[PDB]
Amino acid sequence: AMGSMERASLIQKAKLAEQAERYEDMAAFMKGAVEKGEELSCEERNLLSVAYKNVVGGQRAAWRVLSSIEQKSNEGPEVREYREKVETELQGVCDTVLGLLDSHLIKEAGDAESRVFYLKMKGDYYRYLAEVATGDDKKRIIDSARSAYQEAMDISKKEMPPTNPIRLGLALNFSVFHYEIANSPEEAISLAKTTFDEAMADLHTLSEDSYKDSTLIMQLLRDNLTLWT
Amino acid sequence: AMGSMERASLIQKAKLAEQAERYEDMAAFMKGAVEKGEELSCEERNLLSVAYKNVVGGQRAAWRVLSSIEQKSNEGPEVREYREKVETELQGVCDTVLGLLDSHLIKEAGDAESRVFYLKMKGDYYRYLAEVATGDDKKRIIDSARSAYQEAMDISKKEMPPTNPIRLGLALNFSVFHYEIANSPEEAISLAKTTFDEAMADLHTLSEDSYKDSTLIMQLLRDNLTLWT
Amino acid sequence: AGSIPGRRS
Amino acid sequence: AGSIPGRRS
Ligand SMILES: *Cc1ccc(S(=O)(=O)N2CCN(CC(C)C)CC2)cc1
Ligand SMILES: *Cc1ccc(S(=O)(=O)N2CCN(CC(C)C)CC2)cc1
Ligand SMILES: [Ca+2]
Ligand SMILES: [Ca+2]
Repeated sequence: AMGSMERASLIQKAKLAEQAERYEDMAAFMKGAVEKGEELSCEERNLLSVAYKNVVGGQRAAWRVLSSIEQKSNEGPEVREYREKVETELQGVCDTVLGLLDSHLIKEAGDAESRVFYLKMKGDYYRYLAEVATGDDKKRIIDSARSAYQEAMDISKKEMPPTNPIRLGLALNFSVFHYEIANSPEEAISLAKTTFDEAMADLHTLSEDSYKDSTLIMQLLRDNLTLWT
Repeated sequence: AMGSMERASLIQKAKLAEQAERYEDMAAFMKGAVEKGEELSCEERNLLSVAYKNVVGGQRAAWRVLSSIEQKSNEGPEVREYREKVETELQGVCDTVLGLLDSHLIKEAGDAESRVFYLKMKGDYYRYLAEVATGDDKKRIIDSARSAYQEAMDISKKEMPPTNPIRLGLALNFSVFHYEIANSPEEAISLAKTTFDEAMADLHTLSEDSYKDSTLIMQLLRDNLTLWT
Repeated sequence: AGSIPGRRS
Repeated sequence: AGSIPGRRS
């Protein structure tokens, strides 16, 4: 649908849409930019991720409200029907993001920073699918999230310092996966603690600005550890 | 598009969409309910108004962000193009609401509470069109807002007490029209002051719950008077 | 200048 | 449990 707009114009409009808090538009501009077929820069990857995180974040919040109402009513068909409508929409957005990653962002990503970023996204969007999945479907979706996060972790531990913000955010989100999806709270706690401690020990190497970036995410790891222990 | 869903199911889903903060869905459910052709109850009128106020409120906020960026850049075509896209979308929503009021909510509204409510809506959505209009177009749109608000005012002063919350909100919004759209700040101030004073003098007649409802809107009139004087 | 918020039923 | 907020560029 964005095929007639220049790549650079899509990127410019995605930044405008962010400023206007128009995240559906932002995501559509960044989908158009990905579909131009060129690799994404660091800033462009962040625009893609921010756009879809906001879109799916609103869907997830609405799905949770509706799921809670539906569960209370099971203690007419309308609540279930509407929860199903929101759920299908959410699944469609996750499938769209996964399809961009598969066609062809991941396979073209050779540098560790890009490949880890995209594999973390792949884990995240399978995790959002897992949040709404029920049954054996849930098993295979969970394993797809796990496999994406694990490949990202393996690359990040070989190629990035322990304070790298992508490496830290990946570990944070994989720990949430373990706690909330995989029923592995001890694995979640161990990953968050090890990640925090290894980052702490590397802070001495950082500039003031990098220190701020890394310590921000470390505080999120600590916040989860405080909630989980 | 909602023609196959029962009226009562549309109403139920509009309430669920409000709880989920899904205001585009809420507006589409309430449009479907209006298009069933039956008059709306008080609660249903409020659902219709809340849904569209939230939809157009987000559009207006985005249009203002983009218009500000565009004005700074005039101190490529992308900012103007995207402001135009948001503007066209906003105009489409206002035209949809105006079309529901014209086909056929206003003509079927005989009681003062319903007729004033719908005419206040008509003034509001022409006012939102006026906010983005440029030139002679702006003149005729401004007059359409004024004419709707004036008819609502005339009915409200004959048929409702000065503390009625619809009468108060109508006067508040007409005063904003005078201040922000019609370049008549003195008319805005006089209307807000007279409305506030006549409501104050009628508060003694109200129950505790009605007192709370009326004084809330009176405080909004006072807040504007404080900003304008 | 604020109009009726009108965003919550 | 909070994941990366990730909502602001
Ligand atoms: C998964 C991920 C995406 C992006 C980053 S980041 O660009 O380095 N950045 C880190 C800081 N963060 C602030 C919030 C409040 C956590 C925003 C994103 C890191 C990991
Ligand atoms: C234009 C209008 C619509 C609805 C009302 S109301 O149903 O009486 N109600 C009054 C209180 N208000 C609270 C906010 C914070 C002003 C919500 C709507 C009145 C006028
Ligand atoms: Ca080109
Ligand atoms: Ca019927």
